[PDB]
Amino acid sequence: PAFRTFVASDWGLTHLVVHEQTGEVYVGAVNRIYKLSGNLTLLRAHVTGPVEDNEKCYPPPSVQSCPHGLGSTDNVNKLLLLDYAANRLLACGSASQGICQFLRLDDLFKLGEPHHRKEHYLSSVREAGSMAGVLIAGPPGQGQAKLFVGTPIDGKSEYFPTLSSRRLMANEEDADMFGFVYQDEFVSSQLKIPSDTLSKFPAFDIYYVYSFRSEQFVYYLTLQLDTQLAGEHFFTSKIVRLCVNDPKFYSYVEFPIGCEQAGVEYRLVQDAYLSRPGQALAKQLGLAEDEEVLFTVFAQGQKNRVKPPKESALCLFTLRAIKEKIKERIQSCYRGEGKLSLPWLLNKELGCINSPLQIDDDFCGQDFNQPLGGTVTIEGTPLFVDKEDGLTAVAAYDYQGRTVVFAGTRSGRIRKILVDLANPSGRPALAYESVVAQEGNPILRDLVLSPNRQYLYAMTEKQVTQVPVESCVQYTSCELCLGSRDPHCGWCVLHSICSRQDACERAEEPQRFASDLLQCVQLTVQPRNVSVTMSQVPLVLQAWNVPDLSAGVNCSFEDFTETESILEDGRIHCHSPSAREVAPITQGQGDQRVVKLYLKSKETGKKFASVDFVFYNCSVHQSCLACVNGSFPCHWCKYRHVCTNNAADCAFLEGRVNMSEDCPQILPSTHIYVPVGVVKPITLAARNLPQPQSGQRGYECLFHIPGSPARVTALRFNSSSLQCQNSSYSYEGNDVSDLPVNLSVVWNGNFVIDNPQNIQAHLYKCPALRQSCGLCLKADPRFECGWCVAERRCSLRHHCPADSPASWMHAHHGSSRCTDPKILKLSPETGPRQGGTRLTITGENLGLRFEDVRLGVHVGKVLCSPVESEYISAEQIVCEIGDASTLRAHDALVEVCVRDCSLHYRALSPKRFTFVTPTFYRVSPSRGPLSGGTWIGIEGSHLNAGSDVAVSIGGRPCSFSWRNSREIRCLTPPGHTPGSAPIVININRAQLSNPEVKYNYTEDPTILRIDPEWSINSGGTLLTVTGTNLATVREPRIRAKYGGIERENSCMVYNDTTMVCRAPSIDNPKRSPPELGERPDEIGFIMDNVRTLLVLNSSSFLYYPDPVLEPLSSPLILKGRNLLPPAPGNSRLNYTVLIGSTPCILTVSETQLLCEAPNKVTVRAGGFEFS
Ligand SMILES: *[C@@H]1O[C@H](CO)[C@@H](O[C@@H]2O[C@H](CO)[C@@H](O[C@@H]3O[C@H](CO[C@H]4O[C@H](CO[C@H]5O[C@H](CO)[C@@H](O)[C@H](O)[C@@H]5O)[C@@H](O)[C@H](O[C@H]5O[C@H](CO)[C@@H](O)[C@H](O)[C@@H]5O)[C@@H]4O)[C@@H](O)[C@H](O[C@H]4O[C@H](CO)[C@@H](O)[C@H](O)[C@@H]4O)[C@@H]3O)[C@H](O)[C@H]2NC(C)=O)[C@H](O)[C@H]1NC(C)=O
Ligand SMILES: *[C@@H]1O[C@H](CO)[C@@H](O[C@@H]2O[C@H](CO)[C@@H](O[C@@H]3O[C@H](CO[C@H]4O[C@H](CO[C@H]5O[C@H](CO)[C@@H](O)[C@H](O)[C@@H]5O)[C@@H](O)[C@H](O[C@H]5O[C@H](CO)[C@@H](O)[C@H](O)[C@@H]5O)[C@@H]4O)[C@@H](O)[C@H](O[C@H]4O[C@H](CO)[C@@H](O)[C@H](O)[C@@H]4O)[C@@H]3O)[C@H](O)[C@H]2NC(C)=O)[C@H](O)[C@H]1NC(C)=O
Ligand SMILES: *[C@H]1O[C@H](CO)[C@@H](O[C@@H]2O[C@H](CO)[C@@H](O[C@@H]3O[C@H](CO[C@H]4O[C@H](CO[C@H]5O[C@H](CO)[C@@H](O)[C@H](O)[C@@H]5O)[C@@H](O)[C@H](O[C@H]5O[C@H](CO)[C@@H](O)[C@H](O)[C@@H]5O)[C@@H]4O)[C@@H](O)[C@H](O[C@H]4O[C@H](CO)[C@@H](O)[C@H](O)[C@@H]4O)[C@@H]3O)[C@H](O)[C@H]2NC(C)=O)[C@H](O)[C@H]1NC(C)=O
Ligand SMILES: *[C@@H]1O[C@H](CO)[C@@H](O[C@@H]2O[C@H](CO)[C@@H](O[C@@H]3O[C@H](CO[C@H]4O[C@H](CO)[C@@H](O)[C@H](O[C@H]5O[C@H](CO)[C@@H](O)[C@H](O)[C@@H]5O)[C@@H]4O)[C@@H](O)[C@H](O[C@H]4O[C@H](CO)[C@@H](O)[C@H](O)[C@@H]4O)[C@@H]3O)[C@H](O)[C@H]2NC(C)=O)[C@H](O)[C@H]1NC(C)=O
Ligand SMILES: *[C@@H]1O[C@H](CO)[C@@H](O[C@@H]2O[C@H](CO)[C@@H](O[C@@H]3O[C@H](CO[C@H]4O[C@H](CO)[C@@H](O)[C@H](O[C@H]5O[C@H](CO)[C@@H](O)[C@H](O)[C@@H]5O)[C@@H]4O)[C@@H](O)[C@H](O[C@H]4O[C@H](CO)[C@@H](O)[C@H](O)[C@@H]4O)[C@@H]3O)[C@H](O)[C@H]2NC(C)=O)[C@H](O)[C@H]1NC(C)=O
Ligand SMILES: *[C@@H]1O[C@H](CO)[C@@H](O[C@@H]2O[C@H](CO)[C@@H](O[C@@H]3O[C@H](CO)[C@@H](O)[C@H](O[C@H]4O[C@H](CO)[C@@H](O)[C@H](O)[C@@H]4O)[C@@H]3O)[C@H](O)[C@H]2NC(C)=O)[C@H](O)[C@H]1NC(C)=O
Ligand SMILES: *[C@@H]1O[C@H](CO)[C@@H](O[C@@H]2O[C@H](CO)[C@@H](O[C@@H]3O[C@H](CO)[C@@H](O)[C@H](O[C@H]4O[C@H](CO)[C@@H](O)[C@H](O)[C@@H]4O)[C@@H]3O)[C@H](O)[C@H]2NC(C)=O)[C@H](O)[C@H]1NC(C)=O
Ligand SMILES: *[C@@H]1O[C@H](CO)[C@@H](O[C@@H]2O[C@H](CO)[C@@H](O[C@@H]3O[C@H](CO)[C@@H](O)[C@H](O)[C@@H]3O)[C@H](O)[C@H]2NC(C)=O)[C@H](O)[C@H]1NC(C)=O
Ligand SMILES: *[C@@H]1O[C@H](CO)[C@@H](O)[C@H](O)[C@H]1NC(C)=O
Repeated sequence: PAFRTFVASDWGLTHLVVHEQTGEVYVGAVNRIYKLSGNLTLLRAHVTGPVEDNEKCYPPPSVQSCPHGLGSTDNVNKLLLLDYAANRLLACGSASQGICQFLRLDDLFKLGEPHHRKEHYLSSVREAGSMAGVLIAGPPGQGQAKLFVGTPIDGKSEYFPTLSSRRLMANEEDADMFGFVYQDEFVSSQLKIPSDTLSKFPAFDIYYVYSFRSEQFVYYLTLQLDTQLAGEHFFTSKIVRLCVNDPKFYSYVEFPIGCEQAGVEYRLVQDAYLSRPGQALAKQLGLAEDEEVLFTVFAQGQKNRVKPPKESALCLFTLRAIKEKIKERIQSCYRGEGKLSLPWLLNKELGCINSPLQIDDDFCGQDFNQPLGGTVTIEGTPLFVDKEDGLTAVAAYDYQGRTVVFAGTRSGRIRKILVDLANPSGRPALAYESVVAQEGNPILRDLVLSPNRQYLYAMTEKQVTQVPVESCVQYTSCELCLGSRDPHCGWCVLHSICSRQDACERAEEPQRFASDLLQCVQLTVQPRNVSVTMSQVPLVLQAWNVPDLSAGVNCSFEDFTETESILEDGRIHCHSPSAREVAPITQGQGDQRVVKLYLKSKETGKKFASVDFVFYNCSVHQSCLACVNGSFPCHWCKYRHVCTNNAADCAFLEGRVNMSEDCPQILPSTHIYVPVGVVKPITLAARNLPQPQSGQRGYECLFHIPGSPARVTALRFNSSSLQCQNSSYSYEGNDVSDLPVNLSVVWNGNFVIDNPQNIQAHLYKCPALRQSCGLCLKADPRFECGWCVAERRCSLRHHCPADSPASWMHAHHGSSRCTDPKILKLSPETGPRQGGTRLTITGENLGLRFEDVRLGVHVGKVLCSPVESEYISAEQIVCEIGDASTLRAHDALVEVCVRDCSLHYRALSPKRFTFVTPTFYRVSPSRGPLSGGTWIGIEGSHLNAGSDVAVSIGGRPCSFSWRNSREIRCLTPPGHTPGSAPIVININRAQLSNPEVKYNYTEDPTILRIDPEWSINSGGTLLTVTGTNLATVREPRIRAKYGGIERENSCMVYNDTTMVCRAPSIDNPKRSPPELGERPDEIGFIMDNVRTLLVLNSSSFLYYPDPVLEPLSSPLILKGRNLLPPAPGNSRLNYTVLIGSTPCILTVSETQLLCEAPNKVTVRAGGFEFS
């Protein structure tokens, strides 16, 4: 399927609304207002735009001449409101001091556009969506239609009211339009900004986000400025209310609003949506049917209303609960308690006047204690929190009780949330996510469900998108359908599709529609496994949770065949396909084919229920073991040497194998030893070896040697023993002494007998791997291979002459001392005098038992105790050296005495082991942060000695890296308390100290300010960073996370407080920063192990896009977009235009580059380059 869509050809869009009768969609935009069909085809386009004008001008040029220069500017649709009563559309713009338009409902015919009087002007403000309001009407002749409307003011306090109650006459040409409901010289149905409050706080302003009529009132969710929170701008999100029938404006109330999630504040409204909850949420939230509810979206903190944070939270307010907070607050001021507390309105705080009254929800305000504020900020019930992708918009609706919530994202995605706090579940769960403008066009607050409530029109900066509330057809299986949980979806069993109740034909009937996973179709077949050779087999089918199929059913194994079935009891009876049909499937897939046997219903003609059905083919098994000891019923024919399902297909009666133990198989004996180049027979045992029959040859042994494969014919003595005949074997290499070889026993040329234990023949050569007595007697007693004195080499008795009765020596049981031990080399060459070192000696002709080498090892005089486990016989001894403090020598040769220190049986090391006492004198940072993670460089002498090393700062262990004669490098642990700390290094049994060389733990550095608060996509600009203890980190660097990519860059420390840093590149071909600017996912600094500095919560650092540049005595002029960003303060890019190597003196402008040239051209700005 494809998502129905309307694209914004030229400009940005601002507002959308749906006509409750027609389903026509009206769309407010900059310079345009469109009418669209339900499926988003363009129906009519109104030009409202580019108008010659100027914001500074009061009454706009039409009425009076203005001395300020005029220019063609864009007219932003600020507001849009459906007036069904007068068959039209209020289409309120800007850029004319905010004059309002009336477009006729069905053709967009301008009925009127009043702009003579001062009330016809709404606000200079050119910002979209900072305005809102509601249209409310009575019948013609009675109290006429009124408009309640909030807008920002931009400091034009005396020109416009922020909130107003205005008149809507039936004639659009009538001059009375947008006049106040009741005007007096004392009090008018409007609320102005006081001049005193603008003098005190310079640019205070009220931005109106959402607005709705409820019962008899009118609410507004608003954003205001710092007035008890001159300084900087911080915003407070509040609710406002009025009685509809209060011309005096005395009912005004104003409570701060937000919500908290695990100690994180969310105080900035982005959107809201009044709705119903339906039976579900209502009940367990404790409400009556017609009781209302308010879904909202808030961003984290109270910072940057112009560009809020990603961190966003969807909260909830029951209107009964806000009504109680307002009633509770009024029944409180009418007790005379405290002040009114409304900073921006009343600068000098007037007091609450006590009085006896019946305080009701019907209370519409009175003369004294007047317009009043709120102290207790109203907290909301949180539902879902996005941390990587900011929520932007919301809607909700009642579906068959269950409450579905819709949530726009900064990405251009919509979430479909069942709110389940009042529902059984642990917390409200996301059901589904969907895509609109994937590239990252944010969704806008104006997000309306259709009248039929089948779709949801989702608006972006650049496109409207008809997203269906229900799209269950994406669900392929009963198990996934009812698994998604998004409540519109059910499994329409007989159609085998997923959709709503009203879409499944005959759903009302028994078992025809499934709503809980337990209703899903469950199927089983009695003969699950059927052989390829069988045909038309009777199968019984048990199925549960299925409607009456007396309509008829067919069995289809897949889209290959289809057999008719008859019904009896609670079971279905159909037949397997014919052999003629079965094999066309199984051909190719060999061993077996699992196939999804369906049921095709006669009523629908769609497959719905399935099972795993197995088609097994015995024949493809090419050994007895696979055939019988497999998973299936298969018979093996000893004599034909073929696997098949039919007993009769076997050679004859006494050659059928049905049991795995009766297989023709080779049994193991104690290992098959085969010397190279020696004539030997190889007797084998086995079981049930076949008597070769008519036209069948005898047995052979085939040896799979990569060098040479030998074919030797054999004799089968009985059903249980074989023997390959006298022959010699070889391999070409002399590289490995012991080579195990795969052997296959064949008869009649190609019939290979089964080898389960996979018995091998070991071809051994008397050593091509061992030129030392110790190595030979080390190897198997099986080989018979032994060491022969005279030759100075090792071979069997067979291959070595007996000149003496004891000239050939073999390790009898290992009780064989071995001559002329030799040491090749030993590791650690140096060691500490205290000992404890593990000496690692590697020789060639050592002793064959441990208990003879133990006590034999010595380092000069020093007794060395050898280790059992780490000792590899006659190749290697691992030995632990004892205390060498008392030794006079500085270095000594190593000695091994095999068992006795006999004159021929002693070895002495070619180079000698050295004793030292390592010392240290300096550390190369002597200071570091308390969190630790500092790269320490301990300088000294003999530091590479011994085996183990352990460095302890304050008793706590250092993470070791590498060791040297002169240096030890390790990474510091966290310190307990800041200040001087002892450094203890222990090498084996030597523990060396120095109280003159200490390590000073410092208080963790802090980051305060980065100065410019921005950079470009490729980075590379200077950043003037300030903080504390910055000299205590030697190599600090900046870190930034943009999208799925993390990047780093260098810093240069100057003071303990100052640092210059080069901004990190975020160059991503997936995302590019917008012209407006964008915060990174994360920004911080890498400073050792101080991890709180890796991620900066309070940071407002922005990233702008890299410059766009156009290629091919008079000066150089280089044109292009994005040359200068809208940045705070002075701070701009240090551009340098160069020619081969020579820089020029240039003046930089927003679209052009004014270099100067005397007549290969490169432009640089930070880490950016272009030609
Ligand atoms: C269940 O599975 C079985 C087995 O997997 C399968 O039966 C196979 O059916 C296909 C037909 O599509 C056969 O494949 C074709 O074979 C053509 C020639 O067959 C000759 O060679 C056979 C192979 O001998 C090998 O196997 C034996 C024993 O393991 C081994 O000792 C040998 O060394 C050798 O490797 C041989 O079995 C066969 O003799 C059969 O037929 C006679 C007469 O009916 C019967 O008496 C025997 O008992 C025996 O069953 C015969 O001599 C060949 O033309 C063709 O090859 C061409 O096409 C391919 C692919 O395009 C090209 O790559 C190639 O270059 C050729 O141009 C093709 O391979 C296959 O031989 C059957 N398998 C067997 C064991 O016979 C069925 O799908 C399933 N059974 C059912 C009932 O559905
Ligand atoms: C051809 O088929 C055969 C036979 O089916 C198959 O044989 C396997 O051989 C390996 C050896 O390589 C066996 O591994 C051994 O396991 C020994 C313990 O066996 C007991 O426990 C088994 C596992 O118990 C779990 O699973 C079962 C069933 O799922 C469950 O009931 C239990 O609760 C538990 O979760 C169990 O399978 C087994 O029961 C078998 O035998 C009985 C009696 O015949 C029969 O009733 C069952 O039907 C079933 O076949 C039994 O209860 C373990 O002790 C052993 O290690 C020792 O023995 C060796 C040799 O004696 C010593 O050298 C060694 O030092 C140890 O002392 C070994 O690890 C494996 O269990 C066999 N598998 C089966 C299914 O029987 C081959 O794999 C097949 N070969 C080929 C080439 O296809
Ligand atoms: C440790 O070392 C560091 C430096 O390594 C040091 O930090 C600087 O210290 C020096 C003095 O030693 C200060 O420089 C003085 O600035 C005086 C005027 O200040 C104005 O101009 C500043 C510099 O402009 C440069 O940088 C900007 C931005 O990068 C750039 O656009 C320009 O092109 C230009 O190159 C400017 O930063 C500063 O703005 C500060 O103040 C505002 C508002 O209060 C604040 O919001 C900012 O955050 C910012 O801090 C301001 O506009 C100037 O008069 C003075 O010149 C005298 O001294 C020189 C040399 O001794 C004499 O030759 C001359 O006759 C003058 O008497 C000098 O240039 C600089 O302000 C510090 N930097 C910062 C960021 O604070 C630490 O102080 C050192 N610690 C010590 C000394 O213990
Ligand atoms: C291929 O397709 C076939 C479909 O027919 C599948 O065969 C079925 O396998 C399952 C197990 O894999 C069997 O369930 C078991 O049933 C036994 C009781 O068996 C007795 O009753 C059977 C039905 O009433 C009957 O068919 C049996 O008779 C057979 O055996 C005789 C003698 O060998 C033979 O002559 C006949 O021809 C029959 O073949 C027999 O009297 C039951 O004891 C099992 O429970 C045990 O195991 C479980 C799990 O470990 C354990 O929890 C219990 O405690 C208990 O120990 C088990 O339920 C089923 O009976 C088979 N159906 C038939 C018709 O034989 C087969 O699975 C498919 N093959 C593969 C590889 O998938
Ligand atoms: C281990 O590491 C710690 C931390 O690095 C060391 O402590 C630091 O010592 C340095 C020496 O280089 C100090 O700098 C000097 O500060 C003194 C005056 O110190 C006073 O002022 C400080 C800054 O305003 C202030 O932080 C101090 O207060 C601390 O102590 C109290 C009480 O214990 C505590 O309650 C506080 O919380 C503070 O922690 C203190 O009142 C000054 O004389 C020096 O000035 C010289 O240099 C300047 C500039 O060049 C020059 O103009 C002058 O003429 C003069 O020559 C110098 O600034 C630093 O303040 C200490 N930092 C911390 C965090 O304590 C500690 O010494 C190390 N141990 C060892 C054994 O070396
Ligand atoms: C404007 O939007 C409207 C709806 O808001 C829309 O017109 C509708 O199109 C649908 C199909 O997209 C039509 O619904 C049909 O109703 C008839 C019964 O009269 C059925 O026969 C149709 O069934 C067919 O289609 C099924 C699903 O694809 C098939 O399974 C089946 O085999 C049939 O072929 C179908 O349910 C309907 O006619 C109108 N709606 C109304 C109220 O008339 C249209 O897409 C948009 N039009 C424009 C000009 O933009
Ligand atoms: C449920 O199962 C039943 C029985 O298993 C099954 O009945 C089948 O119906 C089709 C007709 O749709 C029969 O096929 C016909 O057979 C004649 C010969 O007698 C053929 O000449 C025809 O084949 C032509 O048409 C085909 C399809 O267009 C072409 O592929 C082909 O090239 C020919 O031109 C004709 O289709 C078939 O014989 C029976 N099946 C059996 C096993 O007899 C039916 O499909 C199912 N019932 C229902 C109501 O769906
Ligand atoms: C000597 O014989 C050995 C053992 O028989 C051979 O090594 C291994 O042979 C087995 C066959 O039993 C291979 O195992 C296979 O594994 C896959 C797993 O995906 C499985 O699907 C197959 O059914 C099969 O069991 C295994 O690949 C193979 N080992 C290696 C490393 O390839 C060996 O090939 C023989 N030596 C020589 C030199 O041929
Ligand atoms: C060869 O084998 C036969 C029979 O096993 C035996 O008599 C003879 O000793 C063997 N010959 C040699 C040279 O090993």
